[PDB]
Order: sequence, then structure tokens, then C-alpha cells
Amino acid sequence: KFESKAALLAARGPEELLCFTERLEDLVCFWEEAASAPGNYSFSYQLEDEPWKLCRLHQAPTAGAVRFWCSLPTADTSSFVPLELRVTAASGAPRYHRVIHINEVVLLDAPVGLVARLSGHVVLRWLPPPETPMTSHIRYEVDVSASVQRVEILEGRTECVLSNLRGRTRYTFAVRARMAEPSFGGFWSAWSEPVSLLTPSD
Amino acid sequence: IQMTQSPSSLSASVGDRVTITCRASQSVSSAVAWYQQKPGKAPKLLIYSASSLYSGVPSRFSGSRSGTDFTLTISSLQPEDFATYYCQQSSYSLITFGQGTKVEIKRTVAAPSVFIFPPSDEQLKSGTASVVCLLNNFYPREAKVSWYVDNALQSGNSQESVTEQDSKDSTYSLSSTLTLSKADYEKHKVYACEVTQGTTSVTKSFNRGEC
Amino acid sequence: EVQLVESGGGLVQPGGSLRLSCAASGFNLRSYYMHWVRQAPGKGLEWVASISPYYSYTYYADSVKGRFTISADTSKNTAYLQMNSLRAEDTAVYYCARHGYGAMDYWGQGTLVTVFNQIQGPSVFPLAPSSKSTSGGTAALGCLVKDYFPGPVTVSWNSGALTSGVHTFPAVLQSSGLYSLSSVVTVPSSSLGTQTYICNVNHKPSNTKVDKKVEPKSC
Ligand code: NA
Repeated sequence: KFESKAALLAARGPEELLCFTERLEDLVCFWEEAASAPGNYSFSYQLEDEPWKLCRLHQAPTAGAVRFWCSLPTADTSSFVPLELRVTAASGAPRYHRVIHINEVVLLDAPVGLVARLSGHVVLRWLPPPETPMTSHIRYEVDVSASVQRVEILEGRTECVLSNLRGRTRYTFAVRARMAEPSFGGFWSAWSEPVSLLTPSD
Repeated sequence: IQMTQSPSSLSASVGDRVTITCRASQSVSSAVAWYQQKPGKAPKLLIYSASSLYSGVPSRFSGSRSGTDFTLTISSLQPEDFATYYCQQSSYSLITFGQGTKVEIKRTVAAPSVFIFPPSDEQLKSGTASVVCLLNNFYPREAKVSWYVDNALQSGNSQESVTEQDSKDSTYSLSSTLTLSKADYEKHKVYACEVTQGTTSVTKSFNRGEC
Repeated sequence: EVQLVESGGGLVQPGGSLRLSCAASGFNLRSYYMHWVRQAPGKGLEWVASISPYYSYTYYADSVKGRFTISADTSKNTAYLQMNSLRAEDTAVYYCARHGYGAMDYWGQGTLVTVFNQIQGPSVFPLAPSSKSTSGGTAALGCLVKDYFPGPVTVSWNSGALTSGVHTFPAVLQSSGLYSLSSVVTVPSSSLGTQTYICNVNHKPSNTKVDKKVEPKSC
């Protein structure tokens, strides 16, 4: 389930060090480059005022883009803790310099279990992204396509009544997921698998 | 990357809520910190990551971010809070501080005792004559001090110096030293120091020779 | 456990050289970012330089580049700032800090760099009180420390015995290029004929120490 989540992100630009956590007990930071030279870089990070440490940088191709990443161990991926991050060239010029609270960089799985059913308005219902805790804190957003109306939902909801719909039109639905709380932020998940439904006579 | 603090100084009373703002210019990360500095002591860290309270900093201190405006707020001022405050930003290689904010005490107005000191005869033998005006233990600091030599207004030959707030009276003291040559001093009679503060002018003076 | 101690500051003629030291106890220095920050007298904070852990990557401020060089001796657990081609404007208190929480958490006490051209001792004149035009509830006398350079002069009264109601003003640079300050004290008018009042001015750079008796202005 990894590659996609990264590929999703890297469209967030090369000026920011892309970083996310999967179960708040991990951290992965990556950045893509070009393949013409590879380059020598030093990933240094500090947690609080503990001594700075170094992170082993690994290389990989994507096709012909090359991606450098580095994983952070579970003990020093506590939440609510300012964790600094520093990618530096062997020349010494800093390439990124970030401050992430690890609680703030979550990337959730796609929600599963989406169904729809109707005379009146339509009831969508679905399941929170599987094998992710804190299911009572998820944010979801749906997308009524036919042409693109997005209905926004908030903490802990797994259904919706699609008021103000149409008739004699094919409709497609989907729901994404993200953590949303005062101490919970991150990027939107990938869209759930879509469910289709044809409206009644009008 | 230019960090611009406002205000540079403000006066508040004990128990007041006071908010200091720090304006960033370039795309500024949320690596902003807030510092306290009291006279002669090193800077003391208060807030980091723009909102997190450093261990041991009282709950009154808070940080918030509103885009390019970073604010430090003290919920209810206590006497140990009146100091100078700095915001700090780290970007990629560069670290900049704000121009600094001095928090001073609002106190009930007290008008100064005004004293005028004629130059000592010792210094008159040196060809320069310093005439000294003292404004002792007053508030607010904003005050007008004017020099009159034989009733003729002096301009550009005096300098002022002001203490910081007294730990007991929370007042100020001011000096205005009028520097003029012996030859100029010996050809005039009445030296007058006029302290004006609000609606009130108080002029202390001496006559050269009267002991 | 963490303590930062600095040394090597002092007086220096323009263009001369100083090496500042910052001795760190309570943590390993190779595993931390170290910063030099200076505070001009009565001015704000100004970042000067940085050094990175494990690679000793130096980063400087454009107002310090070329003339200053930041360095570290891992074995001595000490970080050094060498300042060459010193300028009059470099006169300041220089601190060394430690990176923590995204900022500088542990600061040294600071060391003072004074860039002087010519050292001049101070002259002290009496701010005599009146034995006739006194009353004013209490009376006020002082000392005028004039025409000294560089800073600082320190004033005390009665060798430390007199402290309350003493106001030793901040220095002002006269147009002459030298500094000048005043120390005033308020005292009971009844004591003017019984208590002797001595201001003690110390100006270390000229190694001068003056004990003046401010005495009522009689005739
Ligand atoms: Na008036």
C-alpha cells in the first residue's frame, strides 16, 4: 500500500520535504530528483533538545526519476513533539529544513465498504479505512459526480443523506479520509472505490 | 528574510493581557521562537514551534500563528514579566530576530523633583561647563526639558539620559546636561531648566554667583 | 547539567583580532548545532554564525562573512569564534547557544568585545547640594563622570554603603566622541553636615579609580 501513497504526495512539489506517517508510529520522508549526475546528501534530524542524529539515505528509481527517502524509528516518532528535519548536500548547502509534528503528517488509507440506496434522497454508508486506529476521529468527504458536487463531512460519521439530488441521471459516489482534530492533521487519503447508482423517474 | 516586531514598546499594568506581533516577509516556516531578556541576563526561551510552551514557562505565555503574523501573548501580566522580548526565525541557513519589544509598567502619574546643578568650579578651569538638570522619580517618561540661558532658548547643546523603571517606584529619572564653553558660561547670568509634563511647567534656575 | 561558559573577550583596536571560546559541559558538542549571537550595547539580538553536528558545516551572516570563522574542538568540547579585521561596530556582547526545540535553548552568560581606538580615563566633578536652597523634603547630590572612552565606567556611593535612591544614568556619547554619565543620590538634608558622601568611579580600561567627596556648596 506504500508506492501509491508516496506517488500521490510527490505532486505536492519538490520545494517541501514530503513526509508522512502511517500509524503515528512511523515517519517516512522522501524527495524525487532527476537522473543525470546521483548526489551525496546528509539527513540530520533533531527531536526536542536530544542530540541530533543521522538518518541513512536510500536511493531508488521510478521512471527516469530518482527518489531518496529515509525512515524514522518508532521510539522517536512520538506525537505532539516538534521534530526537526534537515537534508543537506555534501557541499553543505541545505536542501530542506522542516519542522513537523508527527501527529500533523498522517496519510490515511482509502475508506472501504461504500454502498448507496434510495422515494426520497439517497443514503450512502461506508466503513473507516481498515487497520487504522482512532476510528472515532476520521474526516471524510464525498463527491457526487454525474457534475462534480462535493459534500463535506466531519468527525466520526459513516453515512450521508444526499439531499437535493436529480432524476434520470447516472451518479457516481466516493469518499476520502483524513485525520482531523486539534491534535490530528494530515493529507487527504486516496478516493474510495466508487459506487454507482441511477436515480428514479422524474 | 526580515522579521519585523510591533510594537517596539508598550506600557501595561500588572494583570493586563498584552499581545506582541512579529511580521515575517518571505515564505516563513513555523520554526519561530520567542525570547525573554531582562537587563544584563542572557535571553531566555519561552515558546518554540510558534505555539509550544517551553518546559517551565508559565501558562500565561502563549504563541499563535496567523499566516505571516506570529504573536506572543501574556494572559495576565505579573511583575516578573516586564522585560524585552524577541521573536526568532530559522529558515534554511539564516536566523533573524525581531527588532525587540520592551514591556514597561503603566503606573499612576508622578511628577519629578527638578534639580539644577551649576558647574563645579573645578570643571570651569577646564574651559568646558556642564550644567545639569535632574528629573528624579517621575512618570510617564515623556517629558519636555528646555534650557534658557539669560532667557534665550538653547538648542542643540544639551543631552538627556534616562534610567530604566525603578524596581520599587516603577518611575524614571532623567538628566539633561547642558554643555557650553567657559567663555560662553562666564558671559551669562541666569541658567534655567524648565521641565514640562502635560499641563505643568516647572522651571528651576540659578544665578551665577549666588551661594 | 548543561552549562555554557565563554571567554576571550576584551578590548581590541580596529582591525585587530580576538578568539572567543565557548566551553560546553553537560552534553556532547559534536551532536548539537551551536550558534554565536551578539548583542550590541542597548541594541537587539543579531545572529552571527552557526556550525552543524557531525560535519562541522559553518554558516555565517553577511555582516560577518570572511572576517569571522566559527569552529569546534570535539575533544575539548569547545566551540570557537575567531574574529579578524574587527570593526568599531562589532562592539557587542557575544553569546553562544545550543540548538534545541527548533531554537536556541541553552545560552552562555556572554562575553564583551569592545573595539576602541584610544583609551581615555574619566574626569569626575561634584554635583554639589545646597545647604541653603535645600529642604525639598530631602536633598540631592551627585558626581559627573565626564569624557571617558571606551565603556564602561561603574559608579558606587560610599564604597557600597549607600545604595538606595542612587540613580547612575546610562552613558551618552557626546559629540566629542567620548562618553559621559552622571550618578545622583537623594539624602536627608539634616545629614548634609554630618554624613560624608563619596562616589567611587571605576573605569577599568584606563585603570582609573576615583574617590570624590561631594560636599555641600559652602562659601
Ligand atoms: Na504649561
